[PDB]
Amino acid sequence: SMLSLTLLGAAVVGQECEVQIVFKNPLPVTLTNVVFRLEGSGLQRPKILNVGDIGGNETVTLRQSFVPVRPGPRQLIASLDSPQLSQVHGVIQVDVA
Amino acid sequence: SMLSLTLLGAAVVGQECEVQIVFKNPLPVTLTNVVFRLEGSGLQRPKILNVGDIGGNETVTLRQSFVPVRPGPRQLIASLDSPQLSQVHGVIQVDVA
Amino acid sequence: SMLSLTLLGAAVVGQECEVQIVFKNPLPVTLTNVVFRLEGSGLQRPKILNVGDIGGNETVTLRQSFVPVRPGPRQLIASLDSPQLSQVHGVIQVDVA
Amino acid sequence: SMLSLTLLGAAVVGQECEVQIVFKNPLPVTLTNVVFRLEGSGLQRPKILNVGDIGGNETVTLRQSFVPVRPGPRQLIASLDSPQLSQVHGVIQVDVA
Amino acid sequence: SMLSLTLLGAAVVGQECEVQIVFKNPLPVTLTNVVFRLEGSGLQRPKILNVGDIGGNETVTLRQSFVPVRPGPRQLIASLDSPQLSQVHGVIQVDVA
Amino acid sequence: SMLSLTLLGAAVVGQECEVQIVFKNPLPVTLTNVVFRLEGSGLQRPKILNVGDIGGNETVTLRQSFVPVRPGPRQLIASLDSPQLSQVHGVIQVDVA
Amino acid sequence: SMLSLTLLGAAVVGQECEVQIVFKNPLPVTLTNVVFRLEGSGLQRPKILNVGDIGGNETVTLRQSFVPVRPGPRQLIASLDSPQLSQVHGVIQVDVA
Amino acid sequence: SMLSLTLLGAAVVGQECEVQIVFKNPLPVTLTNVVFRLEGSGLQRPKILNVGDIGGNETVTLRQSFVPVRPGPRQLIASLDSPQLSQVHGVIQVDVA
Amino acid sequence: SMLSLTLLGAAVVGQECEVQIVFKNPLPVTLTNVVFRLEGSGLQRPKILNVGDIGGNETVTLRQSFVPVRPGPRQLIASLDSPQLSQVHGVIQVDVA
Amino acid sequence: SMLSLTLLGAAVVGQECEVQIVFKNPLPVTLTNVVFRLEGSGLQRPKILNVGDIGGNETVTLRQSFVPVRPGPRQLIASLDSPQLSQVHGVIQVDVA
Amino acid sequence: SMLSLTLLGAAVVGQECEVQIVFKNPLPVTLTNVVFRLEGSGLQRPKILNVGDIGGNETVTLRQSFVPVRPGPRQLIASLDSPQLSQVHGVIQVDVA
Amino acid sequence: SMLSLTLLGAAVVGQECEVQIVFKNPLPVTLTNVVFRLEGSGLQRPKILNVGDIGGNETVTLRQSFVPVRPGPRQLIASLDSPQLSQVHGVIQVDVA
Amino acid sequence: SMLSLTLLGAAVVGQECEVQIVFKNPLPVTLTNVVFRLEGSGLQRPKILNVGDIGGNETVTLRQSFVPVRPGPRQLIASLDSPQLSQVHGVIQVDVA
Amino acid sequence: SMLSLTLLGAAVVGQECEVQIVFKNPLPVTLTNVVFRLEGSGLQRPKILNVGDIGGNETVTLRQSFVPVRPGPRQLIASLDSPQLSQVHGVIQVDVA
Amino acid sequence: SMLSLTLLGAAVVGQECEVQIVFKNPLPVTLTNVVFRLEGSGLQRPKILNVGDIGGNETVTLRQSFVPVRPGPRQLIASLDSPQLSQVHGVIQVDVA
Amino acid sequence: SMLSLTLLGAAVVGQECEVQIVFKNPLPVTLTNVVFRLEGSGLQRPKILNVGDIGGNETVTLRQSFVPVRPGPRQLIASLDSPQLSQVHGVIQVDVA
Amino acid sequence: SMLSLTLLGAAVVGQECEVQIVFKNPLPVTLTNVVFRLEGSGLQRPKILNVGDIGGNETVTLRQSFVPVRPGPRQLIASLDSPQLSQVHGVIQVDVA
Amino acid sequence: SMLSLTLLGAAVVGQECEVQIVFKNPLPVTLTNVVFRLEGSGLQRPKILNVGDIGGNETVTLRQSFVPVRPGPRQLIASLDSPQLSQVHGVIQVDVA
Amino acid sequence: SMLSLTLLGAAVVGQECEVQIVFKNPLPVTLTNVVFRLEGSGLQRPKILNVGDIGGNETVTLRQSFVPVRPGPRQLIASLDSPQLSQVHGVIQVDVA
Amino acid sequence: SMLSLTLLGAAVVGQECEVQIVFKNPLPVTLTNVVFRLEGSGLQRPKILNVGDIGGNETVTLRQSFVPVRPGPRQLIASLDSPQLSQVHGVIQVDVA
Amino acid sequence: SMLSLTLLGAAVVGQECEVQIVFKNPLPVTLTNVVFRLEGSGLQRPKILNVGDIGGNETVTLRQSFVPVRPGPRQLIASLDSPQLSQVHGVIQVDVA
Repeated sequence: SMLSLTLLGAAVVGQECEVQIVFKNPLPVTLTNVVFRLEGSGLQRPKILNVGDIGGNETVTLRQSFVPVRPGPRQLIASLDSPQLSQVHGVIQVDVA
Repeated sequence: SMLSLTLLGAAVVGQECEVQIVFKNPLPVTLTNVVFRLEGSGLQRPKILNVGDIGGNETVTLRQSFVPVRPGPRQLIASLDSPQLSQVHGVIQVDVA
Repeated sequence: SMLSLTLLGAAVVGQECEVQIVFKNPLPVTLTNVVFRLEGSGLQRPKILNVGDIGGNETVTLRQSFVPVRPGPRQLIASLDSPQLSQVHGVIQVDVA
Repeated sequence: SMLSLTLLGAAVVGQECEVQIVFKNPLPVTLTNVVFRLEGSGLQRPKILNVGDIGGNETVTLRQSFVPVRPGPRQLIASLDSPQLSQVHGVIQVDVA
Repeated sequence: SMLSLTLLGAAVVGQECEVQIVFKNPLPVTLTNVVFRLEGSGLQRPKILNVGDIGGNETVTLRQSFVPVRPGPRQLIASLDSPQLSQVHGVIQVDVA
Repeated sequence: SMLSLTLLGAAVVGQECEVQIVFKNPLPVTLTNVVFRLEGSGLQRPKILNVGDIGGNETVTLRQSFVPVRPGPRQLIASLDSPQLSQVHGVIQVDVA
Repeated sequence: SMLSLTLLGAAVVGQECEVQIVFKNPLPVTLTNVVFRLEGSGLQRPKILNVGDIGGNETVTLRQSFVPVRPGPRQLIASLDSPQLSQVHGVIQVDVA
Repeated sequence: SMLSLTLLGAAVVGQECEVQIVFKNPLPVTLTNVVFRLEGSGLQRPKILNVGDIGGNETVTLRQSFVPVRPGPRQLIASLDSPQLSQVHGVIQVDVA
Repeated sequence: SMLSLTLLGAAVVGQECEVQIVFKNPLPVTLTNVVFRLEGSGLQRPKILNVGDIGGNETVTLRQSFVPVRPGPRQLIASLDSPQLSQVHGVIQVDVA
Repeated sequence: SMLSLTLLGAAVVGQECEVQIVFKNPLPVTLTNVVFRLEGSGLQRPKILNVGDIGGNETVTLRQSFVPVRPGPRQLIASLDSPQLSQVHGVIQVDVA
Repeated sequence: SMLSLTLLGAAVVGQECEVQIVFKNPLPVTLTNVVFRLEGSGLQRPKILNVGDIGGNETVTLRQSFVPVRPGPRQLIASLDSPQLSQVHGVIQVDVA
Repeated sequence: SMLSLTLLGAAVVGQECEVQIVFKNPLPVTLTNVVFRLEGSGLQRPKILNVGDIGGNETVTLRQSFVPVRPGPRQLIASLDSPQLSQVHGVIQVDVA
Repeated sequence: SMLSLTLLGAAVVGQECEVQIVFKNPLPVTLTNVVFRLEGSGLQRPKILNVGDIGGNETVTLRQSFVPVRPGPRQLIASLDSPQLSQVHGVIQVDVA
Repeated sequence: SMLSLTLLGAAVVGQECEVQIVFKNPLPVTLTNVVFRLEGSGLQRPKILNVGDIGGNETVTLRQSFVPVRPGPRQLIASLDSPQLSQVHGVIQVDVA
Repeated sequence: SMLSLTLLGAAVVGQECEVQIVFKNPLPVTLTNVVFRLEGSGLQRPKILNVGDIGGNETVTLRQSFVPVRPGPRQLIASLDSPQLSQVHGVIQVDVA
Repeated sequence: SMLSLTLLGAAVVGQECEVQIVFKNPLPVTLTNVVFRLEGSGLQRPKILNVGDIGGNETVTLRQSFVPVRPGPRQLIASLDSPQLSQVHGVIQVDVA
Repeated sequence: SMLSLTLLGAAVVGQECEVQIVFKNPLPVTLTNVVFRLEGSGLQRPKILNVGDIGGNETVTLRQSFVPVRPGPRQLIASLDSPQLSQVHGVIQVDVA
Repeated sequence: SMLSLTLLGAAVVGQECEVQIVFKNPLPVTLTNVVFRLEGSGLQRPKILNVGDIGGNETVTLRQSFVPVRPGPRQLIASLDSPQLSQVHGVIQVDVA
Repeated sequence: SMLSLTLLGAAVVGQECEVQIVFKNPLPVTLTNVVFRLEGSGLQRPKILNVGDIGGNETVTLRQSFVPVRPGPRQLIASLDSPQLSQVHGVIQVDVA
Repeated sequence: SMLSLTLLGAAVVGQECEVQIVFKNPLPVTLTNVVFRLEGSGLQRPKILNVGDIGGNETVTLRQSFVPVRPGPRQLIASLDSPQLSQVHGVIQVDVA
Repeated sequence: SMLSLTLLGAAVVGQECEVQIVFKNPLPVTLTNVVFRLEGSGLQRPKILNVGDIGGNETVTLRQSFVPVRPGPRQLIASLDSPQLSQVHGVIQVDVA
């Protein structure tokens, strides 16, 4: 799906930093039991966050703060888990009289 | 995978309607515990159907009737769930003497 | 993901044969509870192998021997299962001061 | 039309084999008196099967088993006969108030 | 062949409507025993019309009225049947002295 | 299918002329009850010829003489009729052990 | 507009010949006072024919016979005159509730 | 020429509606005796409006209200008639000392 | 049609100037009642000239002198009016024996 | 240069025929001593015609009648001779204050 | 030239097999002394066949049976020899009055 | 090789006609025993002409007259035979000190 | 050939002006009897200048002054006449030992 | 026009050498008073040769021997002069009945 | 076919030189009676060499020494003659069981 | 060949770091005496590692830890040495009966 | 370099087979100590052959027979080893006076 | 690698000449035991030169004089040998904190 | 800038030769203190020539003779020096009232 | 470099006018001794202006007023002179730890 | 010209570093009075180095060490000054006999 991450400030060892996650539900159905995770070497001990069911076609944002511990090019990895994302889907528009 | 849906009649509020689902197993292995679901706003309370294991390379069809309840452009969403669809696969043709 | 298979010898009914599986972890995070499976008609009763967690960005190889039982064009199918492969991921490089 | 054939197992002289035929009615009208035939050198004495009228836009599948008699590259030919397939058709979508 | 259909008015449930069919004989030979059919869900009980042999290269038009019975996106299907349309043809221009 | 016609001499009013028809069976199955017809304005009163069943993949040739009756650019039309040409076919190569 | 002409036989000095004119009204409005003309050197003294108003989107055909008087490459010119063809038009589809 | 139409509100049976016509004189000369017409099935009994001569290169706008009478996809057709539009023109820029 | 204009000298306020008009009849029929007009701001009070019927495929030239009255970039507009230019035409080459 | 020829009627052995020659002076200078020639096998004994000096940028037309003497595909060749056509020219626009 | 070969059955060691050769004379002249040869390793001891002169533009077919002696991918080579095939040719269409 | 033919006059039944053959030796070696042949239906009984050895890179021309006997589109075929044209050649430029 | 003209100052009515002509002999042979001419409306009464034979591959320049007499966009035309420019040439590089 | 030159031997100082000139008349008319010239530095004092009128569409060849006098890359220039080559031509195919 | 030549040393008048010829049999059949020839102006009096039959698909090499006699750009021409090279061939891969 | 390197952690002066090397044998033959080397400025004193013969088509991985000594953009260079990598190879698939 | 392999017969278990190796020295220098090797699974125990120094630009061929031992798709690998193939080369053509 | 050669003067038999060799080390590692060789027919008896280890990324130049002995197009070949050039390398940029 | 050089004769050791230099001032300003130099190995001891200031947009030619002293491919280098050529320029056309 | 000029008002003879010059230093080094010049025919007697050293990457603007003296299309030329603009430069980004 | 710079080690504040400059003379003439300069912010106080005249076509290398004083992305700029680089050049290859 289309998950994006943006830093909302500079990243400096010690200084607090903030990232925003933006996810748009690609499906016209509700995504249930949505768990977001965030990790990265020298950045953030694995964080896990509960997200409210995401209605079909809906975008959600979340903000997460972290304090970098080690300097240099480092990765921040966000993930999203829900049962509806392991299913194969098919969609048809029905134009009802 | 390649799941398709086709209406087998007109969609009118009240009048019964019928959709056919066609799924071709992309894998040369059996898909087990196959559950099909069907939903859509103003169309069909979430329907869930058991499907027999789908042998490798095999296509299955199913027909499902519904009565539209609310008019206008509406979505019908079919889904397919099986453990084998969350696995990463690799295939090589072996030409045996 | 990028899973590949290579035969390390000729395939003849009776004669033992060997295939190598090479998988590169696409994610910068650890893949846990990794199970590899191997099957194919006339080739190999379903084999299941435990793999050690795969660190982020890491490649693993495995060798598996089998004795073809039936001749002709036949498929060997390798699969890989891990919870981290059913999650949607997003990655940003953070350049830390 | 779009008729497809898939083998549902290996082809070996003697051993039984199975093919699946998948046909999607291209027309929004019913195909009547549908006869399917199957043949091939060294494969299958000409088999002829009755198929139920195929409603407009509908897909049908059929499974047919055969025992190869002679080895090597061989053809399996499926055919479909119905009066509606020798007619020239024209279709317009009418959007009715 | 090139069969076309055009509505000669608006389509409203109840109100009479009219469609014109235009067919150009692609062959330089006469099409005999030409039967035109017209159908569509919620539009027109299957209508069947006799057409006079169509000389080579000749276009014919026909007008057919119908009363839509059910609203929404609906199909009107015209067909044309003649023995000469199931034959394979080859044409050469001979420049005679 | 691929039917071709070639003149085997000049076309002059009065003078006898000869055309050759070459047809290659596109299907790997036998074409039965094959009737060839030949016509053209100012060229040849409708000629009809019986052809022997055409085995799969087989080419046949036939020669037909005519005496042009009227000068100018004129058409010669050859046709081929057989029940197997109104059927929809599907072919798969089976590689048998 | 799209006016077409087709010969419905060979053209020989003396022998009668026939041409068909096919015109499709490009406008969704009625073409009134429609006059068709036909001429050509060595073919047809200027012929003028009255045509019934052509409803919007409607195709009309007409057949006209002539006797060529002089041989060689010659032109047949058909024309169509109506006041509505000298007007500049603009069309918008209005989708009415 | 470039005539355009725009709806200045929604189209509902009964409710009044308004369309604007915009025409830009393509010619550097005056268009005289300019008559605009407006029609459409289920929309507007043929309306005819006098327009003041349109100076060369000049754009004019006009607003026309109508009450849709019948629902569904319907056409509104605007036309423009003037003697200068049936003439063939040629333009050269002369750069005068 | 293809009307062209060329200046046959320099354009200076006061000094006489000359333009040539070249028109090639696109139609294989005669253009009757041909009126040519010439105008332009600061160039030429509207001039109107009678032209002899233009036979099919024929080119005509005319020369017209004018005295520019006002300086700067100015337009000269030539027009051509004939009833045959408001008709829709169709042409077929007939090759007569 | 751009010399063109058009037949102003049909070409028949015996019958008189007419061709028009159209030449546009490509040079902004006068072409002097202009001789036009016309010839063709079975068409026209070499005809030679004097043409008046052709002012710069000027088009001239001429009509020439001939009686074909021998039938079939034949060439008509027009030529134009003037001293100014064997000179190499260069042109620059000077924009004078 | 365009020589083609087609198998008219399966190729099995021992079992008889049949190939058809189709050759279309590219030249509008007669090919004389035409010898066809057929060979292939493990297929057919060199066979040589006399063919009747091939008139210009004419296609000939021939059928030749062989019994494969040795298995595997094998070549069948057909050749055609005639003096007219070692000559360099040039062709012009002459349109005779 | 590059053999060309040109008619040096019109082709009329009875009237004498003339064709020129132009052949450029593609090889830097001498072509010996060069025989030219000319034929065509309704044109020229097979003519055979001796040509002098053609030095490497050399062009030769020949003129041949014939009297067409039968009218219409007809072929003239020129051929060239020499032993050096059935050989496979290879050329390298050697730059000698 | 490649003749160019350049103004070596501004062009103002009255004020003297200067143009340079540059011509490069395209031929490897001498151009004899070379006459250059210069003209233009409102610029320069026809000037004629003798030029010395131009050796093969040689460029010559000439300067010519004129006084514009009339303002506005005006043409200056340079020409070059020599017998060698009306000849058709062919050039081959010979590499001599 | 298309004039070509070919050396018919090696070029060595002292040794005699031979060049062939091939010219194809591009015009369907006769080229009269045809003079060919040949020159080149260190190759051939200007040679001038009379050629017989070249009928329309006709190719001529000529052979000319020379003795190179000075070594190195040198040019041989052939030219062709005739009055018909300084004329502007136009050609139309007339298809005569 | 693909014949190549390579010099195996420098080419100097007097000094011996060596060329290698490499030919790959394009046909899967044997080339018999293979004669190779070598010639070139100022290089090698015509040399003729017998070559052993060339089995199908086989490459042969040959070395030939010569003493250049005359300096400058010179050609060496190798040729290959065999009856099998004047035959037209057709090849099909037969996959034998 | 295709050698790749991946860091399995962040690179910080002092902190230990780990790189993985992945090499796929491109050859279907065994690579013997395989030595891997690793170096880089400010990264790793030249490390040399013995690798077991690499069977044909086989991939090997190795992990190597290092402690960066100096900061900034730095190179890590892996190399692979074996005698089989300095040989030129050619491979053909033989399909054996 | 460009090493090629060709089978000179069919490959059958037991039956002797023959392959030809063709190598063209890409370098203008001599390749010394040239060793060719041949191997393949189920085909040929590693064969090693001495080759004579290969002069610059020279092609060599070698024939090697083997008896396949095991059936199916199998590889034959040829290699070539020489010190000059591990060197980096640069070549410039010097044109010496 | 990128080795280049440039002549630093003209090449004449007898006269001394000079070439410069420029080699840029493609690797970020040191090339050891670097031997440069120079040869060419008629140019330079094989010269061999010791070069100092080439640090990573470093370019070296060398000048070598020779006296051409034999005239004509001749090759100068430079080579470079070092153990590091027969190794397969992989490079990753590590950005160290 | 655009400086060109052309030889005005053959280059032979001893024999005098002549080159022409053509330079077009790219700038609309005067180039002052213009020095031209000419040199080349075995051609011309460095020659230096004074050139008169080159007005804006002006082309100059110069002829320089030299006697080649040494044979073979040799360079002639012309240069041009002026202070205005080391300046960076910008040009705008101002259209003044 | 990138020097631009813009008029900051209309250009009229007599009326004062103003141009702005904008130059961006392309080099990361200081441009010293920078002299700007401005000239144009009928515009501005050569103006010369001192500019302060231009630091690396820096843009400077200057405004210069002039009074056009003569009308028509005229050039304004700005130039820039500095020693650093006649030097050849090379730039590498060094990323320093 | 083509000047390049390469670092021959890592860049760290304090630590010594080394850059190599490589310049290839683009001109076939000698570059005299060649001065190289090197500078960069936080890298190297302006260094100036004398270089020996660079013969035509010759490459020179130079090594220069510096100690970075300030960290971060910084520029090193090399320049080259010589009078011959401000001259406009033209080169022609003369092939001398």
